[PDB]
Amino acid sequence: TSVKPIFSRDMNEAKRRVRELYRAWYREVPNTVHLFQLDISVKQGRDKVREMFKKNAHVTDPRVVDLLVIKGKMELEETINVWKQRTHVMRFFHETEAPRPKDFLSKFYVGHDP
Amino acid sequence: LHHAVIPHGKGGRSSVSGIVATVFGATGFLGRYLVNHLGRMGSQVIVPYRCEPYDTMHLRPMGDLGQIIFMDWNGRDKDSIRRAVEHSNVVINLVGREWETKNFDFEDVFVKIPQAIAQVSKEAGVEKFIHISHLNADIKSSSKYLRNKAVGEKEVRETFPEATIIKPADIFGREDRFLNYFANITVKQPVYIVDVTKGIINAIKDPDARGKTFAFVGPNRYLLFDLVQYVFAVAHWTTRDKVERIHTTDRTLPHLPGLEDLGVQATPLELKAIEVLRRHRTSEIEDVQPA
Amino acid sequence: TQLITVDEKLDITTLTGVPEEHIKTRKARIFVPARNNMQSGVNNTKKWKMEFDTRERWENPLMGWASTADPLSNLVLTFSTKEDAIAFAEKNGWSYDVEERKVPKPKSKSYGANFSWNKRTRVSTK
Amino acid sequence: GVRTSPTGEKVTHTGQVYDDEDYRRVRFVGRQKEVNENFAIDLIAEQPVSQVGSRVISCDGGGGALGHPRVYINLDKETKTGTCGYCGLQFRQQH
Amino acid sequence: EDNKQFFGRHRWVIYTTEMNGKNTFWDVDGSMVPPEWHRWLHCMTDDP
Amino acid sequence: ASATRLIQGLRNWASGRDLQAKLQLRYQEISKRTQPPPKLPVGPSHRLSNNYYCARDGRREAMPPSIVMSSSEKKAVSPAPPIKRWELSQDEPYL
Amino acid sequence: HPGVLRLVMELSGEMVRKCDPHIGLLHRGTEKLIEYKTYLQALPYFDRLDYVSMMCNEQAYSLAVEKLLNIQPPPRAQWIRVLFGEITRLLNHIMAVTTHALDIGAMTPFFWMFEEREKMFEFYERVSGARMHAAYVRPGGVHQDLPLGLMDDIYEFSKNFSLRIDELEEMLTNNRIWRNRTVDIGVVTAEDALNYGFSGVMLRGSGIQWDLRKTQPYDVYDQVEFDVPIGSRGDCYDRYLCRVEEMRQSIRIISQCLNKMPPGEIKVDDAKVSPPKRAEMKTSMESLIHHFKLYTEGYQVPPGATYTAIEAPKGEFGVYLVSDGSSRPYRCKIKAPGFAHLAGLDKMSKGHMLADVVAIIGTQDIVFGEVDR
Amino acid sequence: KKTTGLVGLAVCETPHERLKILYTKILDVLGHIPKNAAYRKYTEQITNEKLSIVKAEPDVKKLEEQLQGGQIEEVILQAENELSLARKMIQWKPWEPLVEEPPASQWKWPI
Amino acid sequence: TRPTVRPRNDVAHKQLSAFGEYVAEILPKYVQQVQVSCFSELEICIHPDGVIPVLTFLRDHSNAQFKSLADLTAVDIPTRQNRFEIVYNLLSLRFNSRIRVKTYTDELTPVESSVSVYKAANWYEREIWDMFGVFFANHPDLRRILTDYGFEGHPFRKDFPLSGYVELRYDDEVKRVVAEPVELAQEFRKFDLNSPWEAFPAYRQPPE
Amino acid sequence: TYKYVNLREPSMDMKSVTDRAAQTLLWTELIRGLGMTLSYLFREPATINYPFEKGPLSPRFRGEHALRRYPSGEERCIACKLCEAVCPAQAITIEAEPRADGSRRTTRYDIDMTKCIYCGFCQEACPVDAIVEGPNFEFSTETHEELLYNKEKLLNNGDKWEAEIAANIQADYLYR
Ligand SMILES: NC(=O)C1=CN([C@@H]2O[C@H](COP(=O)(O)OP(=O)(O)OC[C@H]3O[C@@H](n4cnc5c(N)ncnc54)[C@H](OP(=O)(O)O)[C@@H]3O)[C@@H](O)[C@H]2O)C=CC1
Ligand code: SF4
Ligand code: SF4
Ligand SMILES: [Zn+2]
Repeated sequence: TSVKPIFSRDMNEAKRRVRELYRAWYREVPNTVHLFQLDISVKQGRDKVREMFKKNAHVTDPRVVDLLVIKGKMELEETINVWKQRTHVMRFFHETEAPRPKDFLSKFYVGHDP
Repeated sequence: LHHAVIPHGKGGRSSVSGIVATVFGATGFLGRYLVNHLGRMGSQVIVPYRCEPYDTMHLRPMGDLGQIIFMDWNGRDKDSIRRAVEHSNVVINLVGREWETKNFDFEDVFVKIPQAIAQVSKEAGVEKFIHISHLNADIKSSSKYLRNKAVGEKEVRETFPEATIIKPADIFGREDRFLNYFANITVKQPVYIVDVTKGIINAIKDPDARGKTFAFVGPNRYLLFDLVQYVFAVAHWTTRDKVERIHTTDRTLPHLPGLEDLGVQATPLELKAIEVLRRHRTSEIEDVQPA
Repeated sequence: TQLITVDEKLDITTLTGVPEEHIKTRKARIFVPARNNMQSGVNNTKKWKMEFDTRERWENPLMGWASTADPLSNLVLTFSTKEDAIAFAEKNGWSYDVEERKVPKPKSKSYGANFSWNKRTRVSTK
Repeated sequence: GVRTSPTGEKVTHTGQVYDDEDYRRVRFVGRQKEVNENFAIDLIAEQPVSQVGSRVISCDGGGGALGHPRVYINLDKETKTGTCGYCGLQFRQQH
Repeated sequence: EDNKQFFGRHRWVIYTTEMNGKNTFWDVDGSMVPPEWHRWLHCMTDDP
Repeated sequence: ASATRLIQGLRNWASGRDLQAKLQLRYQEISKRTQPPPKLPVGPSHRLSNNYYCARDGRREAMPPSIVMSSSEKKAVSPAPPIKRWELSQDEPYL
Repeated sequence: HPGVLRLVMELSGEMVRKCDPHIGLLHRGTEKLIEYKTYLQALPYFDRLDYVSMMCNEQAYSLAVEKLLNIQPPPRAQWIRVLFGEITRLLNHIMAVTTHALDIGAMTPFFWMFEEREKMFEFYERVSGARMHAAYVRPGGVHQDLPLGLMDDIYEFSKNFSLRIDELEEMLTNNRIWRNRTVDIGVVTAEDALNYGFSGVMLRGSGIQWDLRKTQPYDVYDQVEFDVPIGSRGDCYDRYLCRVEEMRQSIRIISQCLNKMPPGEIKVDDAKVSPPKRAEMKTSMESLIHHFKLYTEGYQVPPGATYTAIEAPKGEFGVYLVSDGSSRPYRCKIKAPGFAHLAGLDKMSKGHMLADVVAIIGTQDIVFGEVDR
Repeated sequence: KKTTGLVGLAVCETPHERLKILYTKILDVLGHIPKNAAYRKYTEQITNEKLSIVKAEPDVKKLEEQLQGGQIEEVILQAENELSLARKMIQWKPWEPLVEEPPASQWKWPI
Repeated sequence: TRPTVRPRNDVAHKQLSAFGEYVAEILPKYVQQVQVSCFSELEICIHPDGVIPVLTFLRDHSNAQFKSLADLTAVDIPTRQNRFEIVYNLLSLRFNSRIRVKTYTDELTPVESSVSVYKAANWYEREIWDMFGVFFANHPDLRRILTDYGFEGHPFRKDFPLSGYVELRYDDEVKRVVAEPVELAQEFRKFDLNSPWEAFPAYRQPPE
Repeated sequence: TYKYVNLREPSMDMKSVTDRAAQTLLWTELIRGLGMTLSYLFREPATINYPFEKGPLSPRFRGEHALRRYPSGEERCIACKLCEAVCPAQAITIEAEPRADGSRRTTRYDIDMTKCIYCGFCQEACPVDAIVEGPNFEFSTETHEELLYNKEKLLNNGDKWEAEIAANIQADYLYR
């Protein structure tokens, strides 16, 4: 069996496209966070961006990484335009605690959380 | 004990937490944000308002469907207070105005009100009676406000002595008094509102921290004039009794713990001032840090 | 036409976007639903259904409703085999429990054999 | 037609009334627990027990194609007399 | 009930004052009416 | 009605479709309610003595769809014969 | 407010470059909610996806289920369904005209014809009782037939409304300024009208002859006689005038439908599809069992896919049903003429200015209930 | 004739030679395709029968009422579209045998 | 069998049967099934390669016009290795006949910009991509229609529940609209109305 | 049959062109529209005073969600759960204990007036005609607490009138 590939041939062009996409999100953050007038340092925004790239690092397929390139590309386009408002850009973060540490005992006090 | 005081599941928005808070006043600033943290906890706020229905309307959908409840009260009677605290778990006392009126002044509110409500709360069987006070409110001179709150501390220690006396610093938030006083025109440590109210809700839901009075500390503690420099660097009712209150006393009290002993992380002035200082037109972050 | 791929495991679990608590915390269960034994009708057999484990249900303190913090606690997926059940369950990336299709016992019972001469198979009433 | 709780307020037709260790009393502050003032259990023994001289009789609910559908009930006992499950009203046979 | 104007202006209630300790000379409500006249007034029947 | 003759002439003059006749403020055209009680007809059922349900076996006629495939000639027909071009309607054509 | 939509236009000024109609604002999850519900319990979803066609969507869903389920409904059911279909067509065209007017300015004809629309809501009140969402068309013929003292009232309405629509054409319709506002804009090449998926009143306006009522009579439409108007240019003036003469033909269809009405039967006589009537329910046994488990369990539907459509006054309102052999529809999907018309917005407004763009949105009956699916 | 009904379709004045040169180019471009498929047979049959209907008919109205798929110039448009598919169907190999089957447990419905 | 039963008309069944046999002969390459249902609409089940030659043929060819495009949904079923179904729907303006072109796909195999051959398919393609995630290759412009922007998860899938995972409200701490894990007030009491005994014996699948 | 619009040109007769030019230069048909709207000025207005004249209805209007009872009898509901089984928005919540005297009954019968879409599927489905849509539409509730009905609210709502629903069921035991 075989698969029609989407964009890439192996993991290498996938890594190249995601690299370039991360460059694009890097040049996307400061101008837009001035334009929408949020409350977050450029360091914090960029570091949670590269945290989001750290979230999906273990993916071992060219197809899924190409599809994430499509995802990040669409999200980057509709944030570089002025469509996605202050609500959604702040919705990328978590300003609703959710402080829950991964202590077994702290999850045991207020329970049924295995 | 009886059921439904046990919590269930997660917290907030029909995720039932286990406390029932009878909150006094709260139509102003700090009680409103504390109601917001209790609705974020998903609790039952019993609030008496003595006002027009419109202001409690604008704070109304903060809590969930029917978890809030509104009722009348006054600073003179007692039957309305007892009807308020019929079935209460805990109660917090936050009432007090920075200016004198015709019928009510600084005296007999801080001298009358916590006596009577602490009396009927001690009668009706509450726990964790949390009374607020200003930071460094003593019998020091030129401050009727500070000496009345100090007498109030003495009275809350007097009747129902197992009460949590708290003393937060000069708060700044979204609707600050003195910052907006600066918008229309000696170290000092101000502390942001969510640090204070997170400390309050953590001290009300983390028992063994009860009966011992607590104090809040601003994590800068520098000069008033450098703060005026910073706020006008970022920003491009005037009775001088207030200005004696903000010039008079600014010190630490190490006789009792603070923030990091409670389970609450501080936030400095600069980031929150970037948050609240809008209104440039229709950044010069100095922070000289005096001690 | 004989292009790229090599047979690896599938990684749709990064594509669904649900958070990690519901990625890894819950466990599926794959089974044919048992015949609703107050009836005896076997049409409700013959489909390999997927369900999830459960969590709490508390009283709504205002009306006495069953309220819960469980988005995925109203799932069932109807299948026709077991291999595709396991393939989809790991394709979306979660652990799982597989059970048995316990068929009925093959019997051969008859009227005259219920009406024998010496044997104890004797209904004594009809 | 209500009883009185140990709290003092109105109980319902179902004995669901609160305690002093509750707080939905404190959500009933200033607004009425609207109780039914006409209980149905009390309004069954008030009815005249019809004593039909037949054996197995019908019940409708008083009106053709209104009320419940028909039900045909037996009247053979003489100590646990007839009762329709729908009509909720008694029956005997009295020659 | 008039028999001169058009439909929907056949019938009208005129409310009175002080009917449940209320002083309702002003601010009349909907459903101050008893139910039989509520049947009459919506023209669910042509009969009083 | 309830209007004088001068404004009656104005309502007839300013738009010449005779407002006095058909004016959408109906006075006694409104039907009397409380109709005498009707009966209702039943069509091809409730006729006894024959009416087998397997005769009018409507639902179970769901045959599975008939398939052609997995994997000299007077042909190349369309799915239907060509649709006839329409007609100029005689009730005021154009033109 | 100038429906409710996001419009993102890009322009050289008092003019254009290109725009993006962003919709999704009124998204409700209707297909998913139908994927968990049964047939009867989700018929109101079809009644209120579009909300103007309060009976035509009912008729389309019911013919989808009847087409799947091998049931030919009785004649009096068909005639009552056709009568209410033409009435709802009348209400839909009159809303399209009046909200086009209230969009353009033009205050008073809106209120004249909303007096008319209040009267027809009153007829729906007498028939079902609901103000607007008279669901009322159960799959398998129309339940709860029309009561005594109605048809002559519809007859009186028909006379008075023919007068009022003549008066509406007196008001609008060859006015100097309305012609001056909208003739020049919105031309649609008929070949591009076929390929861009324009359907309904667009095919009326641009050229080619098409009408589902004349081509595939899915009901007793074949036994009534009318003539559909066609537009001569792509100018939405022609489109408007085509809507008006379709209203006048709707009056003709209602006239013949009151002429030739049979007093046959309300519903089907198949208790395994429709519930029994209440008398036989409360008397006999099988009627009660069919009632009870018909409302709970839901009648089984044989598996298979089907597609159907009617000429809703927007256009080819289509529904695609997918049914596992079950009591639930497995998946349904909607072909929305409003969605397809909204797709071709750039090609209606590539060389014209923004006020006329709003006039182009208004000249096609968008509601953004049906445009969402 | 005067100003036909469809908007974008301007009128024609030369039906005859236009349809003749279009159908001769149809037969040539189909002449590129071998008779290895039956596609050549079907398209050749329908095109030559249509053209031979046209040839021995000189009229206009009888040419419309006889030749189906009316009215007039829509036939010309549709023929130009068929020549477009003829050019596009030198390529794409419709006559070749099948691409590989599915896993074949599929197309029975009731899952 | 005559009254209150939707009658068949097998002349149309035979005509569409002959047309389906015609289609299977003239395009031998990509045909697996040409089925005719008893209510007489054509269904053609298609390998996902020659979809663009099929559409460029069946838009044209002067024996079957089919200019009219309608619904497209890739109706999601599990249990198959190819989960999703692109269901094109077509009607001829000249002929009054409805065909359905159903090609299969799985969660990663695309189609190849069918918008260039049917201009109506643009927001249809963007819709199916947004609601399901079925990527459509070489399409000019893909964006998100009929979802929120910050929302993700491709909600028409079966794995997505009836409710969601995010839920909005207005908090007064930072004075804005924020999201939360969804917290119901009622259960959505799910019913199992799958009562046995086989109301349709015509469709009995065989066991092992 | 097709009866299409606008296949006609303004003919170039001199009287035709001077009448169209008089329409242009003298605004004539505009003034005809003025005369039309003045003809609707002098009409009698088709309004109704609301708080003294309520609008017309039908006997088959769908209203209030009351529970009924028997003629001087028990609760006509049985807790047979059909109304939840067909309630599309699932606003019906039923929990059914049997009472003391052996007969089957309820505990809790709740409607969410927030959720109810007012179809009367429960009206078409209640096997004894207990829950019946009322006549009137006047809730106008200041709170989101009050719009969750309980059994005693529904029974008091049924106590607030019967003779209305008596006339409606007498008008609708024949069709439905
Ligand atoms: N520097 C400071 O002033 C600081 C003060 N605090 C404390 O915060 C608490 C809340 O104050 P804040 O949020 O700033 O704003 P407010 O002054 O508005 O809050 C006080 C509340 O009590 C009510 N109240 C005041 N006087 C009376 C009276 N005589 N009778 C009845 N009710 C009365 C107020 O008015 P109404 O009833 O009309 O709603 C209001 O609801 C105060 O108790 C204050 O001591 C905390 C930190 C710093
Ligand atoms: S359908 Fe009627 S009798 Fe049955 S539970 Fe509902 S209200 Fe009660
Ligand atoms: S009217 Fe409809 S939504 Fe309301 S309770 Fe009855 S069935 Fe449910
Ligand atoms: Zn009975």
